Amino acid sequence: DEAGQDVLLFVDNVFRFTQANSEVSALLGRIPAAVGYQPTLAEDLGMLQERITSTVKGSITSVQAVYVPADDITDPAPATTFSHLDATTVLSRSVAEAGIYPAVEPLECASRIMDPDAIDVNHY
Amino acid sequence: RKQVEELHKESPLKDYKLVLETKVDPSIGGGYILEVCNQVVNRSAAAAAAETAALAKASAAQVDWTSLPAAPPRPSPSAPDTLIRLLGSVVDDLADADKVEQKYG
Amino acid sequence: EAKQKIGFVHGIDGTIATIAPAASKVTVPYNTVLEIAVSATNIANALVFNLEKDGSIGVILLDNISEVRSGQDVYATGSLLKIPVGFHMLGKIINPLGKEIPTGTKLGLVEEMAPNIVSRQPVNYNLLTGYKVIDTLIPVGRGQRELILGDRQTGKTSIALSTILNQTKVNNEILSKNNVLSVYVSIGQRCSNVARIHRLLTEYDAMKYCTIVAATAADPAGLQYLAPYAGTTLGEEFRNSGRHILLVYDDLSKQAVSYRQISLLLRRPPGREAYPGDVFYLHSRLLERSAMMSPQKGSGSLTSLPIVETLSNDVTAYIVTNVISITDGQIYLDAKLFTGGQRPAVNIGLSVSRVGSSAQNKAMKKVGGALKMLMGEYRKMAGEQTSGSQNVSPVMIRGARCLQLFNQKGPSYFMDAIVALYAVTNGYMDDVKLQYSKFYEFLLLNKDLPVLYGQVNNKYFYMYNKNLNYFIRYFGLNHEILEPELKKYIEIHTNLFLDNYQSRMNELKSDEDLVQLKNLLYACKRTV
Amino acid sequence: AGGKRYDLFGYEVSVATGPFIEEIKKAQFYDDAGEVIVKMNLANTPPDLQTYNAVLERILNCKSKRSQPVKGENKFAAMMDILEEMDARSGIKPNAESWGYVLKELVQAGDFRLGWVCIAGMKSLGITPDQALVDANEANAAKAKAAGTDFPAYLKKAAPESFDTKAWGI
Amino acid sequence: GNITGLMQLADYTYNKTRKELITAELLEIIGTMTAMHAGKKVGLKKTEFW
Ligand SMILES: Nc1ncnc2c1ncn2[C@@H]1O[C@H](COP(=O)(O)OP(=O)(O)OP(=O)(O)O)[C@@H](O)[C@H]1O
Repeated sequence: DEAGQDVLLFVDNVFRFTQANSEVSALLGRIPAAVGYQPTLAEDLGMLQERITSTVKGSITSVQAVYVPADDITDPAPATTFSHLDATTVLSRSVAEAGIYPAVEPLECASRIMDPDAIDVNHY
Repeated sequence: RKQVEELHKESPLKDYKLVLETKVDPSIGGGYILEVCNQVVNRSAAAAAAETAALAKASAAQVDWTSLPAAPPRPSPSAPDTLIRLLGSVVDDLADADKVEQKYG
Repeated sequence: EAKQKIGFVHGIDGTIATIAPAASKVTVPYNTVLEIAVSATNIANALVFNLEKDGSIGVILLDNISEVRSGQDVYATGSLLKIPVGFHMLGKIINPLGKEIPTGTKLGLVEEMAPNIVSRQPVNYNLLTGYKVIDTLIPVGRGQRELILGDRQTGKTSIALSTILNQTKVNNEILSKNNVLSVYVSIGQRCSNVARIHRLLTEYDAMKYCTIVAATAADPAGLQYLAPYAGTTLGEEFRNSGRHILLVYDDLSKQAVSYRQISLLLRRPPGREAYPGDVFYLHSRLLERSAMMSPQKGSGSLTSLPIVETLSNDVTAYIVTNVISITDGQIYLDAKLFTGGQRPAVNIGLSVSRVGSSAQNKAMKKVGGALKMLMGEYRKMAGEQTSGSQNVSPVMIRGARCLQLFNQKGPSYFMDAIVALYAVTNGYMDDVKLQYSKFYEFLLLNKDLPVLYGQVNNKYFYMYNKNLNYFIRYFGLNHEILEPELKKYIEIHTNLFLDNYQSRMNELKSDEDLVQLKNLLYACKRTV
Repeated sequence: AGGKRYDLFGYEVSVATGPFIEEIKKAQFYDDAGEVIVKMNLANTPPDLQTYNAVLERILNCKSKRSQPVKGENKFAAMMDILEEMDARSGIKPNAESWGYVLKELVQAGDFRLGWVCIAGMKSLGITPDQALVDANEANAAKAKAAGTDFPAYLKKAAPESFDTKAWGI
Repeated sequence: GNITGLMQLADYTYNKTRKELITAELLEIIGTMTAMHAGKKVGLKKTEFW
């Protein structure tokens, strides 16, 4: 805002922030969710995420890591994180066991800027 | 007082005896704050002046002069037949050029 | 003007607040609004969720939560929640409390009992998504709530967004009574997606007939609980004005998550997947307000397109298993197909529309009757055949030619969808390749080869007027006046393409020209 | 004299469509007319054939849809949607006096091709169109054919030989 | 004929484990709710103290 510069924000990682409140929510008296997460997950996550957004004054190029316990994408913690992102890079244990790195599964991931108008048509 | 007893009359209860309890407020330099039978009324410069402050804010906010004022609506072109007669095919290009100019130029 | 207080706040837990009442004689109704005086200047609205024997009020907070403190006073309005309503709301997005948001009289309730059966009508009119798939095999009629399933990034939002841009060319033309309006409702989606939607609909001049409700992620939970409700209220008044109206939710699963967050923070009894019991009632309070009303009630209509996000193609989840049991059909998307260039990535086997024909027009029934009897055999053949074996049969040819036409960015006009599908189902599009089918379609629709190459043995039937659909919708192509003209136009355009273009295409066995052509095909896939 | 008309569920229905017709003929614009079908329907007095015909009448006589102009305005489509609303939605069928307004608007706009369509439709249902309108239709047709206005210009334009995305104006 | 037997055996194990998982989530939630209330159980205690 004040300096007007562009910024990077590397975060390693969001899931520890989620479980940090999960360890406390049961002690506060808050009843937990299905898998054993707080019920305030999506709200606290959004109130953290929405601060991360480009503005008229500057720009935040954020990058976020996530822990998928058991490689289960159906875990609600990564699942709620889809909506608050523009490029959902996904990694998998399978591709790494084949000795390939970066262990990317191109089909299970996709971006938002993948349009002909934002980038070159040949790239699309 | 004239609003106190009258609000005690407007209340669901009026046969009950009325009792007063006054306090000194550092926030208010003008007007009064009253509570009768769980019916509060605020006549205070903090809120009263802030009411008109909100109206004088929204009034200025309502109208923005930076943006261009909307132009008058354009009616259908209704090109005359003579124009088509003189230039059978160029006329379409002229209309397209005029529209493009109206968008860009 | 004098306000009425009941007590002060006992404690709060994030979005939730409990109340300690004063003057125990006084009561409060169940679902009323409460105004909290964070300061003499600012005021926060809230709703009463439950009540207790000791005398206390469980309250859900909707604005300026951070300013709340203990020891603050409360006041009561004495009415249910309500929002400003009318025709003065189409061009602007709002908060579900009605607060207009910046961007670069009458009131109405959120919880109205839905119309009973006598106040309703069986659906008979269509609602054109603009996509050929939907209007053929799984049509959406007005008053026909239809679900949209799918995992992340499969084309859920884009469907409704094309459904709304499609209704701009028409609503300008037809009267202001049959002009299907629209209301988007975003729940928990990122705020920048909202502004990108705003710029999109403002680009196509569609926001004149389309508003948005936004309860973003930063907004509290109780404000996510009410967004589809207030959007339904906005559509309910238009139903009472006789108009038609569309309604979108993006999405309900986060509405359920918010209701979960509130019930569990209010110490309510949980159930399956930590949801309370009445979540199936939470949705049935909403969706059944969608209906086609009767001529005694203005003939209005409220169409609902609820989006729900699956996870790894599961459908046995509680929310999806309930919403499917509610809606009058569904649409099932597959990411396995969204990656394979099948965009929209529908899944025709699992997709259902209980309103099969009665919604469709006179021109569409004869076409869809063929398409069902084409894809029904396509799936059996593509399922039993190998991946590499060549089969020369009209089903495996025509159907795969149809799947390409189904691929399309953005909507498509009615006239173009019928002429393009009539060409296939009758077999005119058998000689062209699978790849140039869309270029053939692009030439058929926007260009006009017979008008160019001199073939004008056609009195009226051409694909340049675009006002001809209003004859197709009335008479239908099977009528004797449009059948021969249509067939001659298609046969001529087919021979012209097969002779002039389709031969030049195969001859370009070069390096740069192949890429120059493939960009053209994958661009024709987009503009159409 | 008035044959009874019943609702879907068998309920009685009013038919005194008179004052709503006089309230339509006064419509300075052809959108308050469509707004009056609402007021009829809500009073359990649905529209008759003559009623929709009066709607088509003011659609022909009125100048604009609303006070201000509107982009994408078209009298012809607004009439044809009324016809679809009459035939398939409700059940009432049109008559020659209904199609007459349609053919008149096609003459005023000069779209001769749709004129020959509406002609081939009226002659299929067994209706006698006025030759006075067919004559003006063919007059506009030949008038356009002689001046090359039989078709637009951007269709007759030369086809780009190259398969360039910018060549085809995509 | 063998694949079908293996398939139905897997459909049973899947649909049974899905139920045991749903029930387990209920047990965890109700255990937390019952523990909070049992510990937070409030009583009058109108007994002598002096
Ligand atoms: N027919 C199509 N052709 C090309 N691109 C398409 C097509 N349909 C959708 N898209 C692309 O899909 C993207 C939009 O994804 P979509 O809105 O379906 O995700 P989503 O389901 O809303 O994600 P989430 O569930 O997280 O909200 C855009 O990049 C859009 O261009």
